[PDB]
Amino acid sequence: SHMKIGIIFGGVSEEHDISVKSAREVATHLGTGVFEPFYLGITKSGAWQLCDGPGENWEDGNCRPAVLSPDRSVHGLLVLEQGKYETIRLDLVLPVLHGKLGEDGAIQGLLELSGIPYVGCDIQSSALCMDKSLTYLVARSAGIATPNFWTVTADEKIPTDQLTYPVFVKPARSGSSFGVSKVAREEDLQGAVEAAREYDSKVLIEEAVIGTEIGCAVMGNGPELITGEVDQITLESGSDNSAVTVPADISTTSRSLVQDTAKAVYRALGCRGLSRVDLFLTEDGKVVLNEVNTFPGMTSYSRYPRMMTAAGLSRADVIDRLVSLALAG
Amino acid sequence: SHMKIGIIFGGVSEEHDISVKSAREVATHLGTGVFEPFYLGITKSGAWQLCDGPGENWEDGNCRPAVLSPDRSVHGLLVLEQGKYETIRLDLVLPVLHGKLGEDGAIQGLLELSGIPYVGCDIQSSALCMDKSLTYLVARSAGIATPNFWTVTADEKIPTDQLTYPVFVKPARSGSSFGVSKVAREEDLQGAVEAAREYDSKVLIEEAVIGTEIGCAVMGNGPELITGEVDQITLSGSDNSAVTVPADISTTSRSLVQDTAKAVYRALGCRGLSRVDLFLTEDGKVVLNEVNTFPGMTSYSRYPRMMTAAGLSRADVIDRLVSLALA
Ligand SMILES: Nc1ncnc2c1ncn2[C@@H]1O[C@H](COP(=O)(O)OP(=O)(O)OP(=O)(O)O)[C@@H](O)[C@H]1O
Ligand SMILES: Nc1ncnc2c1ncn2[C@@H]1O[C@H](COP(=O)(O)OP(=O)(O)OP(=O)(O)O)[C@@H](O)[C@H]1O
Ligand SMILES: [Mg+2]
Ligand SMILES: [Mg+2]
Ligand SMILES: [Mg+2]
Ligand SMILES: [Mg+2]
Repeated sequence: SHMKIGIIFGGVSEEHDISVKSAREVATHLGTGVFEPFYLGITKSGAWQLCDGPGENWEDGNCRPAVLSPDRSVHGLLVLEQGKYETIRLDLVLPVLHGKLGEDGAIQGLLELSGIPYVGCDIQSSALCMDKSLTYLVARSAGIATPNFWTVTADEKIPTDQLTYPVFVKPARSGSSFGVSKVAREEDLQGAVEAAREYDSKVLIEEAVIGTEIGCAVMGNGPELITGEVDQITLESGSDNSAVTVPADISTTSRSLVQDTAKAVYRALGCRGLSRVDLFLTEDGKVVLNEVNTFPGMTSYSRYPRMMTAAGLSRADVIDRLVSLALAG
Repeated sequence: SHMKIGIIFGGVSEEHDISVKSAREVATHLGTGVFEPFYLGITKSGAWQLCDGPGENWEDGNCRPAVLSPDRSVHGLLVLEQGKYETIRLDLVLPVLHGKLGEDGAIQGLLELSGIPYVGCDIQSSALCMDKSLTYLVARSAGIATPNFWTVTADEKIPTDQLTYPVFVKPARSGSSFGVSKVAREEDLQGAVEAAREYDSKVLIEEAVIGTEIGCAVMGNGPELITGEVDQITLSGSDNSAVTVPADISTTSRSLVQDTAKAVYRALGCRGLSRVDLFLTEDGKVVLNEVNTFPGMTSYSRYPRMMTAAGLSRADVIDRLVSLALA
């Protein structure tokens, strides 16, 4: 038998396009005798189709309508062709989705309704990590540092009185740097909030961290975790598209700290399967949390892969391991 | 035209039976002129069926298999009969599910995908309220009092040294009192925890709060919220308990109960509705119990009782929740 694996991609998200790239990379790294892939692509209009494989513009490729069903008796997909339907039972879903509705908890809700095993984090962990201000809330409770931040929903005024520049303004729930601006003067503040609301009605205001931006790639369920090599940001497209150095030029102590911290958060946040912890390392040598990326970019240029690979885990290894982790109980 | 409102009930949850009762109540109260309902029962085994309506063993009568589709082009149901299928567009979904898969973000997950509007709390607040320990995390930040709690997952050893008795052991994510115990002695502790793991691998341990058990029903989107009369558990879970409405408390205790309940709903980003359970210590202070995101709606339920006391008919409550979904 092969394992029929469901590979979802695309999605009604600002990161749709990256998603396609990540799914395209996945597809080239599932070896021959093991998987029988089903490429479920969600269009930017939220339409579901089963296609020949991710890439562009696969919508214009051979495409059958179909959906992941929430019915357990199906434990898979319905294929919808002109009034007639078929059912394909999957063994496992791999949700290669970034951003809104993908790392939100949205698809992890439909999945849990399916009872089908899946890769990556929970509804909970996904919710906690997409709202950066809940992540900070959790990280603090585990004794982990975080920016100093304020939160502003549609109904609240911005607390300018209280602010010390420079400042980072961001949607509370976005990624790949959509909506993020760096304000330095009061007057440039309202516009920044505005831009950020194009992406979330709830807006985050952060007091700027000084330090090097470090990134750690985590894998595992529960307590048993491994990390990749620690990366470092060197020298509008978000971090994942940034020039990095691997491994980061930092103390061996610094490195373990960075890693232990990443795992400590991953654990506190209840993460599962994988995540990419983003961190700050100040000159005093102390560590601050940025973000927890629960289903990080997996593109040929993405950070997490680069990080696992440098630690001796091939892309096919990572997928192998994520797969077994998803079926782990 | 009537309003196509899909009414989902049942669910693969310990609270299945209570959801069917809640659906049966709602069903009596959507009057003849406005709604054209669609009763989507999810069986105890997780099968999805369109039936004649909630209650008894609905699973016995006339159910056609169908699912709510995550596909935005459909904006409703697909009906699966004989290898053939039809699509029914929905204006709105009312998810009358309680507990696991119904208050924990799973159903809203499918919903959020589908683009259809829906009654009640979103994925993020549903999750934050399902896990009682997360609820406390949030509440404390909002400057609201909670119990002294500890948490234990299968890997971790319960911290016997820290604890003080009495103490309460409970699934971190459950309701209707499934798996809740009041442990007396260290000896009886391990048994409870196993009791509660019948329901959730992460277990929650609380130091016992002392005071009147006070309930508050909330309604609204954003900051513009209203409340029912405050209820009090006259001294098989909470919802089924002997209660008194309104609670026999000071006018100021009352203003503070509502104010507190509303502030928590705000802080947790609740929407549509929620029932907030509280503790009123003899000192006049208030400590959080639980936020129930889509509480019992049965004839004997607390939320309904609280709202009709404030002059909102069960029909009035359905009507409001709906517009609130479409706002
Ligand atoms: N508080 C802060 N202090 C210093 N720099 C910040 C702060 N917040 C954001 N930044 C900077 O701007 C970027 C903001 O992206 P952040 O990770 O916060 O949100 P994001 O949308 O998840 O972006 P990404 O997914 O690409 O990491 C960071 O990479 C960092 O360069
Ligand atoms: N820390 C505590 N101190 C005192 N009593 C508690 C404590 N925790 C729980 N209880 C009591 O035991 C029951 C626990 O129910 P709790 O709200 O904790 O979980 P639940 O399963 O959601 O119950 P329900 O949804 O029916 O309210 C409550 O009725 C309350 O009386
Ligand atoms: Mg991100
Ligand atoms: Mg980042
Ligand atoms: Mg409950
Ligand atoms: Mg309660």
